[PDB]
Amino acid sequence: SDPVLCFTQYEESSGKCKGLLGGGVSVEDCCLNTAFAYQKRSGGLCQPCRSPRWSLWSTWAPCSVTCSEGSQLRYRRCVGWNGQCSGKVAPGTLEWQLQACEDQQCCPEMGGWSGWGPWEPCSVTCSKGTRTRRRACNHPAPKCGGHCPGQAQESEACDT
Amino acid sequence: SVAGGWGPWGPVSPCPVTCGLGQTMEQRTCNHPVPQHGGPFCAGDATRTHICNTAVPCPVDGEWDSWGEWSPCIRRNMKSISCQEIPGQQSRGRTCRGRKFDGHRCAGQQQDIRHCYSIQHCPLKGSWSEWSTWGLCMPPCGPNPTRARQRLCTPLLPKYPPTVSMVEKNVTFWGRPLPRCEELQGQKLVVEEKRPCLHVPACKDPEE
Ligand SMILES: *[C@@H]1O[C@H](CO)[C@@H](O[C@@H]2O[C@H](CO)[C@@H](O)[C@H](O)[C@H]2NC(C)=O)[C@H](O)[C@H]1NC(C)=O
Ligand SMILES: *[C@@H]1O[C@@H](C)[C@@H](O)[C@@H](O[C@@H]2O[C@H](CO)[C@@H](O)[C@H](O)[C@H]2O)[C@@H]1O
Ligand SMILES: *[C@@H]1O[C@@H](C)[C@@H](O)[C@@H](O[C@@H]2O[C@H](CO)[C@@H](O)[C@H](O)[C@H]2O)[C@@H]1O
Ligand SMILES: *[C@H]1O[C@H](CO)[C@@H](O)[C@H](O)[C@@H]1O
Ligand SMILES: *[C@H]1O[C@H](CO)[C@@H](O)[C@H](O)[C@@H]1O
Ligand SMILES: *[C@H]1O[C@H](CO)[C@@H](O)[C@H](O)[C@@H]1O
Ligand SMILES: *[C@H]1O[C@H](CO)[C@@H](O)[C@H](O)[C@@H]1O
Ligand SMILES: *[C@H]1O[C@H](CO)[C@@H](O)[C@H](O)[C@@H]1O
Ligand SMILES: *[C@H]1O[C@H](CO)[C@@H](O)[C@H](O)[C@@H]1O
Ligand SMILES: *[C@H]1O[C@H](CO)[C@@H](O)[C@H](O)[C@@H]1O
Ligand SMILES: *[C@H]1O[C@H](CO)[C@@H](O)[C@H](O)[C@@H]1O
Ligand SMILES: *[C@H]1O[C@H](CO)[C@@H](O)[C@H](O)[C@@H]1O
Ligand SMILES: *[C@H]1O[C@H](CO)[C@@H](O)[C@H](O)[C@@H]1O
Ligand SMILES: *[C@@H]1O[C@@H](C)[C@@H](O)[C@@H](O)[C@@H]1O
Repeated sequence: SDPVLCFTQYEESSGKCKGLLGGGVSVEDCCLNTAFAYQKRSGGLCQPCRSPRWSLWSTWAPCSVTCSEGSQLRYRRCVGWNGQCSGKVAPGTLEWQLQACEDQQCCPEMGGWSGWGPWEPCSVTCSKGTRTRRRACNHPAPKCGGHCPGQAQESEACDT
Repeated sequence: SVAGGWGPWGPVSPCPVTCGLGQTMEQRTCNHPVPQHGGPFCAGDATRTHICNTAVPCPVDGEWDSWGEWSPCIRRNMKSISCQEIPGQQSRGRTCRGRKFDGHRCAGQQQDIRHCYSIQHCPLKGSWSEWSTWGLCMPPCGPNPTRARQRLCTPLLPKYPPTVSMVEKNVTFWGRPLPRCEELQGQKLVVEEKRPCLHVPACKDPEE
């Protein structure tokens, strides 16, 4: 007596529940017609009332690291209601596949600074401006995109 | 004087299905009590859509289970045909599962039959394959996922006819031959590379 949403059909291709009859029924009552399907919660996994068969393999989950060699999972599901799928495996049980993966061959290495350059000027048409200075990672130049820690510019005032 | 009240929800039609659940209407009447002398009528709907349960199971047609494995390749009045250009036969079966409450039996063949050549235990000349692609990481949810690729001593199959007759039917090789290669990296049959799968994610039910 755990109310489910009862559907009039199962779309084989998609594995989607279609034609909601409604709620407040047990799976037992829903599945009196083996042509029907149910959801235990609104929007989630559609189970057909016929005999248990393997669902479609899911989409590969994204790679566990964005820079290096990682791995990624996918699954398929025991979906049905009266029996078992392959072996002695009852429904709502997942089979898993784990695959190696890589987003990039390289990982970003960090940079080092060189030494501040000579200063620029302010404004002479009239008075009170700003003055800046510069540098670059001419030291340990960053390897794979990377970044130097801190700032490349630097400001100041000059009354002229 | 007397404010109306709704009586109990009741059916309006017989449930329109002979098995399982259907979609009907239930109605109720403002007569519990009936309004009197200017007292208000009942608020809300006198009608609603309802699921009706027959509590009766529908027939369930049987369904073929998956084909089993091919039986050994053999010819009727011969101890053996293996490593010989002699067509045999083999069969595989399936069971009609789940037929219930006067449902239909499964249609078509319970047995599947084909012509074969037996190369079971037959020594053949081989050559080494190039590396397979890396297999899956095994076990995929277990403690120490490792993936593998192999080079195999693949066998050179005899140039036998694809077909046969009884005065044309397809003939398929069956059986695990014993291919003969030059030794590669100390192996006669299989050379394997393994490596650990990295940054392995814990696999947790995507329905919480
Ligand atoms: C023998 O096996 C062959 C495949 O090796 C089958 O040939 C195919 O036949 C179907 C007709 O149902 C065609 O759609 C395909 O194009 C054929 N394959 C080809 C040309 O590569 C054949 O059905 C089998 N049976 C017999 C009696 O020959
Ligand atoms: C995902 O995007 C990549 C392009 C990198 O920027 C990744 O950053 C790096 O992650 C690895 C390990 O996964 C480490 O070396 C550092 O955490 C970081 O530089 C990013 O996570
Ligand atoms: C009425 O009597 C029942 C015992 C069955 O014989 C019914 O057949 C079933 O009809 C329902 C809808 O009423 C369908 O979902 C089923 O596919 C069918 O087997 C009969 O109508
Ligand atoms: C996953 O298994 C194979 C492909 O790897 C197919 O039978 C199908 O794509 C399934 O979902
Ligand atoms: C340059 O910036 C600071 C030092 O000014 C440090 O984060 C590091 O030395 C970097 O190369
Ligand atoms: C610039 O700032 C000062 C010198 O201008 C130093 O801390 C360092 O050399 C940096 O490059
Ligand atoms: C009937 O409808 C509701 C109860 O379901 C209330 O508005 C009131 O009891 C009315 O009689
Ligand atoms: C009809 O509906 C429910 C019971 O199905 C209650 O609101 C009440 O019993 C009403 O008469
Ligand atoms: C047996 O026949 C083939 C597999 O060889 C498929 O059509 C199906 O799996 C059936 O059970
Ligand atoms: C029989 O046919 C081949 C074996 O030669 C495979 O596809 C499978 O084992 C089937 O049972
Ligand atoms: C095994 O396979 C052939 C010889 O049988 C070669 O191509 C290969 O190098 C290895 O010796
Ligand atoms: C496997 O090793 C490399 C490719 O990874 C090549 O030498 C050759 O393809 C072999 O099969
Ligand atoms: C295994 O390693 C990678 C794929 O992860 C490729 O170099 C190749 O596909 C190989 O089989
Ligand atoms: C130079 O001249 C004065 C008068 C203004 O035009 C300023 O904005 C400018 O810096």
